[PDB]
Amino acid sequence: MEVIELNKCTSGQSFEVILKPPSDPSLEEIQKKLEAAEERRKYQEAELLKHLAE
Amino acid sequence: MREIVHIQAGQCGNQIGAKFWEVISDEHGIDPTGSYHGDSDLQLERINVYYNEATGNKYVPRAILVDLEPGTMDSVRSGPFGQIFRPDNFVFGQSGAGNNWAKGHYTEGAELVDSVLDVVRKESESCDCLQGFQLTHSLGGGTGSGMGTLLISKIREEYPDRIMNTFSVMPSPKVSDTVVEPYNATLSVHQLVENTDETYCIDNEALYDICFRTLKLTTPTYGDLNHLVSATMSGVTTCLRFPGQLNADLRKLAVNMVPFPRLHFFMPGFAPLTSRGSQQYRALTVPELTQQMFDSKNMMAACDPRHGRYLTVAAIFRGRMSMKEVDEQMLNVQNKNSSYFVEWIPNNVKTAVCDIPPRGLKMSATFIGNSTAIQELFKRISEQFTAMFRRKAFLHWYTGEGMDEMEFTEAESNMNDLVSEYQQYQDA
Amino acid sequence: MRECISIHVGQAGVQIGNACWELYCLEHGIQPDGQMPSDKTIGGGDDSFNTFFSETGAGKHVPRAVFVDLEPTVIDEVRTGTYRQLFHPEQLITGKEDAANNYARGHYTIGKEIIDLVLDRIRKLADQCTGLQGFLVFHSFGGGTGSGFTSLLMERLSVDYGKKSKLEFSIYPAPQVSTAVVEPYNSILTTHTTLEHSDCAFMVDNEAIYDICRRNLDIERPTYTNLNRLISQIVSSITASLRFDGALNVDLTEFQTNLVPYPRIHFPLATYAPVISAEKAYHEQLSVAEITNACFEPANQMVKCDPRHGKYMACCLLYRGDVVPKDVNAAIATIKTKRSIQFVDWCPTGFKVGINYQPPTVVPGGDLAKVQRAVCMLSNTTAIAEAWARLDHKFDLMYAKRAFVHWYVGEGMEEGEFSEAREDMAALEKDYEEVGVDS
Amino acid sequence: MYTFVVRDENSSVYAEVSRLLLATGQWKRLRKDNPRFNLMLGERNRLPFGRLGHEPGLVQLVNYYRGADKLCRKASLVKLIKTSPELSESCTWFPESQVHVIQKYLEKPLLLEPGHRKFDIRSWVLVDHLYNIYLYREGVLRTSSEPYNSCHLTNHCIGRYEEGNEMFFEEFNQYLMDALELQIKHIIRSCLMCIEPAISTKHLHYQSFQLFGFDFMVDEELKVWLIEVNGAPACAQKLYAELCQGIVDVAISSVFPLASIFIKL
Ligand SMILES: CC[C@H](/C=C(/C)[C@@H]1C[C@@H](OC)C[C@H](O)C(C)(C)[C@@]2(O)O[C@@H](C[C@@H](OC)[C@H](O)C(=O)O1)C[C@@H](OC)[C@H]2O)CO
Ligand SMILES: Nc1nc2c(ncn2[C@@H]2O[C@H](COP(=O)(O)OP(=O)(O)OP(=O)(O)O)[C@@H](O)[C@H]2O)c(=O)[nH]1
Ligand SMILES: Nc1ncnc2c1ncn2[C@@H]1O[C@H](COP(=O)(O)OP(=O)(O)CP(=O)(O)O)[C@@H](O)[C@H]1O
Ligand SMILES: Nc1nc2c(ncn2[C@@H]2O[C@H](COP(=O)(O)OP(=O)(O)O)[C@@H](O)[C@H]2O)c(=O)[nH]1
Ligand SMILES: [Ca+2]
Ligand SMILES: [Mg+2]
Ligand SMILES: [Mg+2]
Repeated sequence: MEVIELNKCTSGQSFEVILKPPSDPSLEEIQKKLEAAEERRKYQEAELLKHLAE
Repeated sequence: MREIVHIQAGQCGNQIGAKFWEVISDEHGIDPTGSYHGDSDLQLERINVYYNEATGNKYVPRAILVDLEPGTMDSVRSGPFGQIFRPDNFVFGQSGAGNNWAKGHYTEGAELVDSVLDVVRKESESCDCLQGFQLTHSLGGGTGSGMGTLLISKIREEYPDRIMNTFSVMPSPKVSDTVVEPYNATLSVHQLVENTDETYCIDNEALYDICFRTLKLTTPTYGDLNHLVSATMSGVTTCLRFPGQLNADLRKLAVNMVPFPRLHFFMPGFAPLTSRGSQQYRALTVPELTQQMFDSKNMMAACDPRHGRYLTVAAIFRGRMSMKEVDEQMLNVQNKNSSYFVEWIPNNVKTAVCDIPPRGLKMSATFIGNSTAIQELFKRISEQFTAMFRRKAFLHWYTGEGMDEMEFTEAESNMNDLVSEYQQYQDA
Repeated sequence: MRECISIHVGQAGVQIGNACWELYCLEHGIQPDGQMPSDKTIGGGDDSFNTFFSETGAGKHVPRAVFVDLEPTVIDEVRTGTYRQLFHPEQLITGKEDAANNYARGHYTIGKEIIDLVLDRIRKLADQCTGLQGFLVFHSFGGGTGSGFTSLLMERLSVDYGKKSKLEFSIYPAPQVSTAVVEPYNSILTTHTTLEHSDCAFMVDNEAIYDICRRNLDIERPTYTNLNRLISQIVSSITASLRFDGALNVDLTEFQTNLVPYPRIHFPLATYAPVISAEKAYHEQLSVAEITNACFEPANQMVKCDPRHGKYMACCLLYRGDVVPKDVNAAIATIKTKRSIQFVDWCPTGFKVGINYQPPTVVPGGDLAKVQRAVCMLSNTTAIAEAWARLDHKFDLMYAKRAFVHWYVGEGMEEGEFSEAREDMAALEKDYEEVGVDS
Repeated sequence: MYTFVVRDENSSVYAEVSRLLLATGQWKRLRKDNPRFNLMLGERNRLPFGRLGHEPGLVQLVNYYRGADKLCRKASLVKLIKTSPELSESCTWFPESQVHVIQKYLEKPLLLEPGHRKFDIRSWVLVDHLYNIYLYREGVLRTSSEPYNSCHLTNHCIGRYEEGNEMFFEEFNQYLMDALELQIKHIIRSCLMCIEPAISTKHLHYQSFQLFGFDFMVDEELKVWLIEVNGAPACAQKLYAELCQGIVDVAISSVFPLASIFIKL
């Protein structure tokens, strides 16, 4: 039961008790994915409106 | 996601529509002159979902009244809450539709539809954030069925990213006006499968049996039938009109209820079932509300839920009651009858509780089921359709309006596909 | 002094945020108008509470916080409520329509339209900082915004603030209070996309909190208000070391170094005690040994799981109130002979302990009794993977039939993302198994 | 009405257990993937312990103790017997000890005559949710039909008096009485109570019970040597009806009431 690194201040204290020792996408990439999803929405709506026009 | 635009078309559509507004005006404390007189702010919290604010604290239904003849709308204008509707929102022709889908969809209805869209557009444009649309109509006549679905198609074209919701009355021979009702219904379902996000299947067959057997009415009238409809409509829109967590807007409801786009046809139910001028003295318990709302004899689609499985269910409890009890009873039903709820959609039953009970009741519950058994309704319509179509009977009424036989064949095959698609998940 | 910005996303994130800040104000002696009598420095300072609060010339103490939601109704309650004066309007950000419980809708469709505004509002707070440590992000897994917009925001934060640490407080979905059938989808989708952007994530299962409110607070049917007050106690005890003078977990980075050896395995289990009903007229005041033993009871954990059948990588005990190191060590020593505590072989078997003399503050008229001592244990154990197994299974059931998938594809998300996300979770579950299981 | 699921079709023991429950009339068997159950008769490998006890409105139970594989895996058994403080001490009853375990061979055993044949002892041990230890009053002596060839093994893959090469306890007593009621009870509770803190579902959200098959080998001096524990044992015929009914009696019904032949260690 070794206690290491005891630190005390007026607000409280902290320490460590050891029982036993051991044995990203860029901005442009993000805009690209967002725009690809937007375009698929656009395409899907376009196909719907095409159907309705028929 | 606040404003809803309400549309009511044809005779059945306008008559149930009028009752809907009558009932929810009372619940929100709106008088027949459009002024508020309630004792709770819960009434006004979300009133903008169905009502516009005018001048002098006047509330006006965001409602559009459509018909191809003036009769039913003259009657509405004379009704108890007739003067609450905006005068300019009455749109009507003179010729009628003769119980003919083609006249509502292709000829007579086409002449009137732009003017309806003008009124729809005006309502939509002054919406802070339009949720979508709610349409009341029957499938068995000509205006509500043919022009109703024409409108839906036109609306989807201008407002493609909005939710389309319908209360659709299904015809039945037990309460029939004309023999062509299966033709009109089959043509309509075709439209509904493609162009609505959610349809409440209100079956005149089930409404009749409930009035006759359960409510012991020897001679049910359309009035008795509409009493059941307006109570159900109040119940299923409760989560949209009052503060709450679950299914609080049209799109969240669809996301919770519709796992596959075409399968969006709901079996509604209500408890306690009551006749007009009913005594209604003993309030029901939570276990009583719960057992009754789940009971097949209580469903308003004339299908047996016991023959199928629920994809999804929404339950709404109204009145002051114990939420602990409600949670217990809802878990009880599912745990004791787990086979009736598809295991591949975990926790597919969602419960809401609103403090404010409907008029005349201390406690009620509204059921909304997406059951594979709903195929029985479409199979029934398909049978009646086919008995006539095999002999080309009464087709001349439709070909005379420019329609071809092949459009009937196509409509019939699409409804058969729907039945097949429900059947494939009934055993999966 | 180094600053921390808090970010609350969606209803869950926002409502928990409000509970936390109310509590922070009570703990630091700050009134709803922002005035703080205790603070001798006016219009400035570099005290420990200045990591969460900035100051104006009028002596107003303003939270370094941003609230974001895609519909206005939840944040409207902040704008009009008790602590309306606390925040300035530009912190409180709302859109018009929500993500409808749809990750794709909050991430792709609506997220694209509001992300730049949110980031610029965040830059506004950041430019007020002399040394920004990073961000604390509060959100649900199940909501369209909490899941969809948060993962987008995290991605852009890694870009705009590459050095800064990011911590999550995440609400894991529970059917007893859930509002959507597709919550398992949103959970897996958001976890996949956020994984590489989050340094340490504190996961809270609503089921656990719900049952703790039922069994320990005698609340029949817990509301969000009940849940959030409990949650904000646990959050407070976790963030206290950044807000008060001390030497343990004093910066965001230290959370990772102390709790997270393997970057992907960054989900510490929180366990709290005691939770005592304010309604009891006779409180049996718990000792240090007692509240410390409670930390090893599944019943007190933020996620129900069994740490006996997993391995510990790290353990931190955070005490508030009348507690001395001697009694902690005596307690740890007893517990070691009565509990199944197995650490991974490449880590020391031990505890980092922090004590703050101020006993937990409670909200007046709340459900929580004031106690003389409390403890929150943070332990990176592989057992929390049980929560991923449960989630992954529900996902598997629906996805096999493609139930509800069309709602996501219709928002412009590709079906492949579903399987890319499930694979990441499959690997994540495999990583825990390698670390925690031996054969 | 109680509900349960079967996730291991091949269990001969729990096929009867399932057979017994349905016959009660107050048990409905569910699809394997239905989570709304009271009882789980689980798969042998990678049982989803993490998914139990998270169903509101349902007390759940499983027919396996998570972590008992430390006892029931030979390689695991050796480490546990060697490393654990209370089990390693006193351990005079364990022979000195893919992946393999080579362990000290008993030079000469007890030998029944006629035959000069070898045999082993399998006892059945049921542990319930309260962590009571329930030995089965009937044990099975699996025999080799061939004379000891200093045959070496009695596994059915490997019958003049012994029918199916099974001597049924009572006869053994008489042989002990002709040719020549402790060490077995001490061994069972030594192993299981050792692992108690690690596997007990005392205050868990779900509960466990498990059937174990303890295999024994006895020697010249009538000292009993334990060879391994079986996590998924099968019963001997004629003992199935009795044993399985007891499992229902004490491990299932005891938690799920309707409307002895175990010695409690
Ligand atoms: C659970 C979904 C559901 C399926 C079933 C089978 C459910 C189960 C239970 O309700 C939840 C039955 C229920 O517990 C009762 C026994 C009280 C009761 O209501 O059962 C019905 C008959 C029953 O079908 C036999 C019913 O029609 C029904 O639908 O039952 C008579 C009724 O007279 C007052 C009463 O005796 C379909 O939505
Ligand atoms: N603990 C807790 N959970 C909440 C709270 N509010 C919502 N939740 C949970 O959060 C999950 C998702 O809901 P929300 O956060 O409300 O959804 P959202 O982020 O606003 O996303 P959208 O409304 O779809 O745009 C559900 O599982 C709820 O149970 C809350 O105040 N406290
Ligand atoms: N130390 C020893 N002394 C004498 N015989 C031994 C022995 N170790 C093994 N044997 C003989 O070999 C047999 C091997 O059976 P073992 O228990 O190793 O595998 P098994 O076939 O029973 C698989 P299971 O785990 O399902 O029981 C022993 O029961 C015994 O007959
Ligand atoms: N429930 C109900 N059904 C009606 C009502 N009026 C008509 N129906 C049904 O509606 C169908 C006839 O359509 P209808 O609305 O009268 O024709 P339309 O004016 O051309 O739309 C038939 O199935 C009738 O049974 C009503 O007031 N209530
Ligand atoms: Ca200061
Ligand atoms: Mg008519
Ligand atoms: Mg929201």
